[PDB]
Amino acid sequence: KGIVTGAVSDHTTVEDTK
Amino acid sequence: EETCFDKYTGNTYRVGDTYERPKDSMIWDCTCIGAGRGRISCTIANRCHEGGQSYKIGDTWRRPHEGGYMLECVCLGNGKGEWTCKPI
Repeated sequence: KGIVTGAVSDHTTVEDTK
Repeated sequence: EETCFDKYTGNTYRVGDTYERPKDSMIWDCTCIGAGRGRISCTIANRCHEGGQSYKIGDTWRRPHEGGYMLECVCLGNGKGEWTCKPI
Protein backbone atom coordinates (compact mmCIF):
# COMPACT_ATOMS: atom_id res chain seq x y z
CA LYS A 1 0.00 0.00 0.00
CA GLY A 2 1.18 3.54 -0.79
CA ILE A 3 2.48 6.15 1.59
CA VAL A 4 2.90 9.78 0.56
CA THR A 5 4.85 12.62 2.23
CA GLY A 6 4.89 16.24 1.11
CA ALA A 7 6.82 19.34 2.04
CA VAL A 8 7.54 22.80 0.61
CA SER A 9 10.60 24.54 -0.73
CA ASP A 10 11.07 28.37 -1.02
CA HIS A 11 8.62 28.46 1.90
CA THR A 12 9.67 31.83 3.32
CA THR A 13 9.48 35.19 1.56
CA VAL A 14 10.39 38.83 2.20
CA GLU A 15 8.91 41.75 0.34
CA ASP A 16 8.78 45.51 0.69
CA THR A 17 5.39 47.23 0.46
CA LYS A 18 6.45 50.88 0.91
CA GLU B 1 3.39 55.69 12.25
CA GLU B 2 5.53 53.07 10.44
CA THR B 3 3.40 50.52 8.67
CA CYS B 4 3.26 47.59 6.28
CA PHE B 5 0.39 47.28 3.77
CA ASP B 6 -0.61 43.80 2.63
CA LYS B 7 -2.70 43.85 -0.58
CA TYR B 8 -3.69 40.22 -0.03
CA THR B 9 -5.44 41.04 3.26
CA GLY B 10 -6.08 44.71 2.40
CA ASN B 11 -4.95 45.60 5.93
CA THR B 12 -2.33 48.04 7.31
CA TYR B 13 -0.07 46.67 10.04
CA ARG B 14 2.29 48.06 12.63
CA VAL B 15 5.79 46.83 13.19
CA GLY B 16 5.79 43.39 14.90
CA ASP B 17 2.21 42.56 13.95
CA THR B 18 1.53 39.00 12.76
CA TYR B 19 -1.30 37.94 10.57
CA GLU B 20 -2.53 35.30 8.14
CA ARG B 21 -2.32 35.99 4.41
CA PRO B 22 -4.14 34.27 1.51
CA LYS B 23 -1.87 33.82 -1.50
CA ASP B 24 -1.10 31.22 -4.13
CA SER B 25 -3.96 29.06 -2.79
CA MET B 26 -2.18 28.76 0.61
CA ILE B 27 -2.29 30.54 3.98
CA TRP B 28 0.92 32.31 4.96
CA ASP B 29 2.02 33.37 8.42
CA CYS B 30 3.27 36.96 7.92
CA THR B 31 5.02 39.56 10.13
CA CYS B 32 5.31 43.31 9.57
CA ILE B 33 9.05 43.96 9.87
CA GLY B 34 8.95 47.58 8.64
CA ALA B 35 12.58 48.56 8.05
CA GLY B 36 11.45 51.87 6.54
CA ARG B 37 10.15 49.86 3.55
CA GLY B 38 6.82 48.29 4.61
CA ARG B 39 8.87 45.08 4.77
CA ILE B 40 6.98 41.86 5.38
CA SER B 41 8.32 38.34 6.04
CA CYS B 42 5.89 35.48 5.35
CA THR B 43 6.07 31.71 5.59
CA ILE B 44 4.18 28.52 4.90
CA ALA B 45 6.81 26.38 6.69
CA ASN B 46 4.68 25.92 9.83
CA ARG B 47 1.49 24.91 8.02
CA CYS B 48 0.69 22.02 5.67
CA HIS B 49 -0.89 22.44 2.25
CA GLU B 50 -2.30 19.34 0.66
CA GLY B 51 -5.25 18.67 -1.68
CA GLY B 52 -5.90 22.43 -1.95
CA GLN B 53 -6.49 22.84 1.75
CA SER B 54 -4.50 24.44 4.51
CA TYR B 55 -3.72 22.74 7.73
CA LYS B 56 -2.06 23.57 11.04
CA ILE B 57 0.52 21.49 12.83
CA GLY B 58 -1.27 18.45 14.39
CA ASP B 59 -4.29 18.54 12.06
CA THR B 60 -5.28 15.29 10.44
CA TRP B 61 -7.45 14.73 7.41
CA ARG B 62 -8.65 11.98 5.16
CA ARG B 63 -8.30 11.46 1.46
CA PRO B 64 -8.85 8.53 -0.86
CA HIS B 65 -5.71 6.89 -2.20
CA GLU B 66 -5.62 8.33 -5.73
CA GLY B 67 -7.01 3.35 -5.57
CA GLY B 68 -8.67 2.33 -3.54
CA TYR B 69 -8.52 2.80 0.23
CA MET B 70 -8.63 5.85 2.47
CA LEU B 71 -5.48 7.60 3.62
CA GLU B 72 -5.08 9.37 6.94
CA CYS B 73 -2.83 12.44 6.70
CA VAL B 74 -1.19 14.43 9.42
CA CYS B 75 0.45 17.83 9.46
CA LEU B 76 3.91 17.71 11.03
CA GLY B 77 5.58 20.94 9.96
CA ASN B 78 9.19 20.16 10.89
CA GLY B 79 10.20 23.53 9.43
CA LYS B 80 9.20 22.74 5.88
CA GLY B 81 5.41 22.30 5.84
CA GLU B 82 5.87 18.53 6.13
CA TRP B 83 2.85 16.22 5.99
CA THR B 84 2.44 12.48 5.64
CA CYS B 85 -0.42 10.24 4.44
CA LYS B 86 -0.69 6.51 5.07
CA PRO B 87 -3.39 3.92 4.53
CA ILE B 88 -5.82 3.53 7.33
